[PDB]
Amino acid sequence: GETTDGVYRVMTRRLLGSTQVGVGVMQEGVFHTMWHVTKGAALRSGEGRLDPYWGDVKQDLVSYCGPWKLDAAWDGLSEVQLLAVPPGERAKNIQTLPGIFKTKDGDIGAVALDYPAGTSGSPILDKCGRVIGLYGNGVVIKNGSYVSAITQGKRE
Amino acid sequence: DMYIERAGDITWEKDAEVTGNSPRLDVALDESGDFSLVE
Ligand SMILES: C[n+]1cccc(Br)c1
Repeated sequence: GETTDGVYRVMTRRLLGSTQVGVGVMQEGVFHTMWHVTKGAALRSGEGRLDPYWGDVKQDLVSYCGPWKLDAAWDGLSEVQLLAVPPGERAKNIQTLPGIFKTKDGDIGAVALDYPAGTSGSPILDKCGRVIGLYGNGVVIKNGSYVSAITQGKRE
Repeated sequence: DMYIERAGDITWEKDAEVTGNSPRLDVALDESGDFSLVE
């Protein structure tokens, strides 16, 4: 199937019509998405198959065809861009200054942007175009608004 | 059965729409990968 680097929609035909369940990143021959999008299932790319290679429910991440390749990190100061890929709509860049999730194990960047559930796995980028994490695992705050962690994996 | 379809290149867009606030939140992460607010 298609191995070209870039952002991809993750679709299923199990439900009514063709439904977008999430999004992912192809980089260095590896497909990267959030665990809750695929539940670790195999994926099809044209006539080819992509098998899971690494995954972790707690990190909510999964890689296909090889180990996790994305290692850029938010610098903690600069605006970033969400490359949102919503269901049935064109890819669009949204610039924002991340907030912070403070946890008992350290702080993580967070983006306060609200998109349909099927946008999970969309990449968040720095000014060099590097993927610093994936959008789609977060929380609902007091005023009912959605804030996503900037979720990044480890490159072994 | 799940399948992927290319949606675009990964690049920074000069003069993209700028929005969203930057909240600082105390959160907890459980073993199932769910984030929750700590109050
Ligand atoms: C689970 N969830 C809810 C709202 C937006 C996104 Br992206 C993911």
